[PDB]
Amino acid sequence: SVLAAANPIYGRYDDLKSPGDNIDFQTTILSRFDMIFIVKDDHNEERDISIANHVINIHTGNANAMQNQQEENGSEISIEKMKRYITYCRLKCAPRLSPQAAEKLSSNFVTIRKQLLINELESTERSSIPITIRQLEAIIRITESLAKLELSPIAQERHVDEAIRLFQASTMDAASQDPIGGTSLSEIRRFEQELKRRLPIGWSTSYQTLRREFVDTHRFSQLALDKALYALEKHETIQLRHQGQNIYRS
Amino acid sequence: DYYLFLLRHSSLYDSFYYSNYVNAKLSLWNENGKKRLHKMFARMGIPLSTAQETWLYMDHSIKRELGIIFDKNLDRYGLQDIIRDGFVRTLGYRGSISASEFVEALTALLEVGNSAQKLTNLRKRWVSNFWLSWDALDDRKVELLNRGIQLAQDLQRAIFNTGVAILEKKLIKHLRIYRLCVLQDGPDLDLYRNPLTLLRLGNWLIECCAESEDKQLLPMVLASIDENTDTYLVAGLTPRYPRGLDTIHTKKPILNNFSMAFQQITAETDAKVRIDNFESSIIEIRREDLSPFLEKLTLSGL
Repeated sequence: SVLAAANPIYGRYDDLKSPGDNIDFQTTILSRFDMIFIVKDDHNEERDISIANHVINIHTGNANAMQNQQEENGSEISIEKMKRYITYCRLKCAPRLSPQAAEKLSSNFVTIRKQLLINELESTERSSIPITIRQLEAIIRITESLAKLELSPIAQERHVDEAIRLFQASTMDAASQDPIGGTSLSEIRRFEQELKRRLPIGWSTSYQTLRREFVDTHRFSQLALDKALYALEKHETIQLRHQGQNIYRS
Repeated sequence: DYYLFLLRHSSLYDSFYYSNYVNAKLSLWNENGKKRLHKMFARMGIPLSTAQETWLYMDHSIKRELGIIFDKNLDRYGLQDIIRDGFVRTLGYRGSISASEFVEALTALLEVGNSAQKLTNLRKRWVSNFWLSWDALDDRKVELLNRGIQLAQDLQRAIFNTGVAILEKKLIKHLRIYRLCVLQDGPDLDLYRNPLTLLRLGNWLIECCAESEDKQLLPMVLASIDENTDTYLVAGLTPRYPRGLDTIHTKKPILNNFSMAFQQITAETDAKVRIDNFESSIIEIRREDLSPFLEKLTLSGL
């Protein structure tokens, strides 16, 4: 098995720049990999406070006691026992799938393929991270490993859900991570002008009415929904409440 | 036999290094102590690589000659009070053991093994450890004695590591009547919730204090902290004469008035203490209540 740690160009990921010119790897090499994790750095000062706490604790004056308690309460096990357990599990068991899991995997694969196509036809360049049959094999092997962990001679929905969750995390963090990379913008400024004039601060309107009006006009549904959700993403004038029915202008 | 920490189960170098009497006599917590120890080893003639081997595999000829070597060398450093006569028990081909080693193993096994709710849990694990030590007595079990020996080694190492830090930081405050020291912060504080471990630490400290040029015999008060309960565990310790002293100045052993002082202060003021130990010289006190209490103990007749 291959485990690789790599840095992007320009050091930091630089989300402002497109993903296509942030990763220098070709399409062939990434396809062989099947879990790619984009580890971004963030500043919110609460995770920072916690991390500073953990580091100063893990300083050798303190952690040498605390970790010992993890071997006294039975919360964590020693390294060599884990080594023996993994070799025993590798030698002993080799699970198998079930037809319901096969159907669920098929439907999930069709869904992610459709989503990739819908992103590509919008961005009109090839995706820098591909989705192919090797990824289906990847999810199958992840499920197999999950079942192998508990020595169960069969894999069921409990492991399939976890495998799909991990795959969705590792694909939404990287592939569908802002696929647009930031009619052009002319309709955007026209759109923002009218709702500001027509809709004052404090009230709300139905989504269906807005969609009807701006599909009747030249804006149409494809442009309005993205514009509406980015005005939401601006997160300074418009808020959503009560499911997707209420458009609240804070 | 000699006043040596696990002589027949640890290397001779570590035995001298951890022995409390040699520590007190030669101040091994700083560099000059180690230099004098190395000088002693060289003048004896044992190599530093040889002296760091297990007692079983260490050389037979010098094992035989150890008595004469000690007799001829220890006089210059004045450690001849380390040699005594003891008891050894041998069972067939199993090996050899001595009373001091066996009791140290038992003590360590008692120490380590395996608000109100936590206190009850501690007091019940103490009983569990006592029963484990009891079961360790019989001759059909030795895996409950090897573990005790290795745990004794570990506990003595931890006690030495904390004592060197105490004497380095000079936390021992010399009041007018009694010395005082408090372990506010440091490493491995969770171990010292045990009264016997605290007494072991205090015994080493009082030995070190006695083995100095000071000519004042003052009672010592030692305190700890467990952040889970936010309470201070306090034990009073009496002074001790140097071991190599004549019997004429041994008319009466030094008494302990700390229990009486504690009970009197608790009777005259409403402190938040809990005096329930069978040893009446050990009490539990509150963090906010410690300092005024101490003041009272200072101002009271001892």
